[PDB]
Amino acid sequence: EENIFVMTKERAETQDIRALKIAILNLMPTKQETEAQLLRLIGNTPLQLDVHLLHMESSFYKTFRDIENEKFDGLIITGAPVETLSFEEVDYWEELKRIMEYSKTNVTSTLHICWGAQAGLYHHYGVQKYPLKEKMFGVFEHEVREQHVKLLQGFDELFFAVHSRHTEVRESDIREVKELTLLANSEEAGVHLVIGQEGRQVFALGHSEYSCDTLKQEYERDRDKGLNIDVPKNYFKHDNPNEKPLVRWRSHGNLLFSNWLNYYVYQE
Amino acid sequence: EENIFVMTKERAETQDIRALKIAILNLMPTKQETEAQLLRLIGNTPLQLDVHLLHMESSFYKTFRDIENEKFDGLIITGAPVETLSFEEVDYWEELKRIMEYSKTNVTSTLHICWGAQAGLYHHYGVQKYPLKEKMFGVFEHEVREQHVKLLQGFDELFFAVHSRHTEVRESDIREVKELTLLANSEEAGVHLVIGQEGRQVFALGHSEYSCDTLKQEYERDRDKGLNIDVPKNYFKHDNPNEKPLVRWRSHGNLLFSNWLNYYVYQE
Ligand SMILES: N[C@@H](CCO)C(=O)O
Ligand SMILES: N[C@@H](CCO)C(=O)O
Repeated sequence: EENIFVMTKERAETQDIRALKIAILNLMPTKQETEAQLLRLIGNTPLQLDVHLLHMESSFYKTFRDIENEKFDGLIITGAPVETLSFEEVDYWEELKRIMEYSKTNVTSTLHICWGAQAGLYHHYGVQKYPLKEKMFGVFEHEVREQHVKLLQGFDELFFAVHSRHTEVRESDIREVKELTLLANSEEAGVHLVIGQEGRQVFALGHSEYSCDTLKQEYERDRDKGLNIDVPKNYFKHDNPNEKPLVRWRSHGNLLFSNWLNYYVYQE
Repeated sequence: EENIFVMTKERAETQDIRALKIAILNLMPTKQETEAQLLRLIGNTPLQLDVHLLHMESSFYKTFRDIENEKFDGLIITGAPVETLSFEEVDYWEELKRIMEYSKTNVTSTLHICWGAQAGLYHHYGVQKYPLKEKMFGVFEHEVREQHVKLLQGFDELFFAVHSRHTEVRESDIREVKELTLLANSEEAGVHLVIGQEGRQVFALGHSEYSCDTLKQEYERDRDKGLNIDVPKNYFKHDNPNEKPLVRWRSHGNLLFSNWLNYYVYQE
């Protein structure tokens, strides 16, 4: 043949796509570390991102009153050190309710992490949280529970994710809610990924955003306070806190945030 | 503050980057399946790709004589059903040597898969291959052996990859060669990822490109021939060949090919 065709994987043209507006509601004690972790994970996209930092009304950080008349493509509500309290006892609960209500109409997709996810599940869907006898603490194997869901694109069928919490939501309580879909659970750790209203809410009860040493630092922090805390599970080789942490969860941390931004925050 | 700054993750502008020239040398028996697997994995890049299909000189497919006076950014040399033979006994060995010599000067980065990797290791670096008593056959855990190497960017420290072979190269034989670096090995399966001359060659002795059912089909193919073949390891739940294959390796299949294209095939 005189003319032999080549197969061309076309250039992914994303340069004329509008920059996405993302807000981060930072509720974590380690404000710096949490922000840094999230900014790096949010970097996993070819699209341009305008990232607005928020915190509770209780100089880069804004409050809800500054954005209440605006719309966002994405919002991240982080975890918080308040899990043992009833939701209504948390000092900023009324303000958070305002933000969560706002997210329904003014945010395309809200990602909720750990307690933020518990708060969202409770406020939107009435899902209760329950105390654990000991901390769920370590890196755990999870299984994909739904095929063909964009949030899970490129995921292995079995993958690892960190959990760090003295409370839980229960699978049966998620299952009974029509508007929720369980995406990933762990035989040991329980519920991890849940989607609400086709992606209007994304709930991650585990800590996929944790970097290498986060569980180590939590372990040492608690140990030093005189708390009775076991070594994080599947994290130190031979359960030796002096060894380098084994990182089994970063690839799916990246995939979670990348798929969220590309398939849920962005809408064509 | 009157003006609150936002943090902007800049748009990744790749639209003005030249389309990369990739050639695939297809030596596999399952020509269609292998090509399809590779085309999908090569899709993991925002860059445009011009993919030229090659096969041995023994209507999309070209031969070496068509491209001998051209340069490529990337070349993939697949596996082949010839592993029990001494390299020089393979019918097209002299022609493959010509292609491998050509790759040194005319190809920025060549990725070699399974036997192709054995052939490349042998021709370029004198690394011998050795028979196994039984097929290395299944999905195996691997550990990252180098930090800060671009081919392994975003990899978990422990990750899974399929192997399917009745022969091996040995780690000690790779170790003694200065121009080679072991990137990933498996306690059970042995050598998987190796880099030659800072990325001029990439060797993948396992089969990261395998899709869901490939090991299943190989198992049934061999079984039907009357061969004595054990179930692929860590692949069927309860080692039951009727169960759906568990896919633990796709995420790092994607990462391997994505990092190869983005950091080795492409050069700024
Ligand atoms: N579990 C975290 C709180 C956020 O989940 C900690 O121990 O600091
Ligand atoms: N192991 C493959 C050959 C390519 O490695 C097979 O059994 O068909």
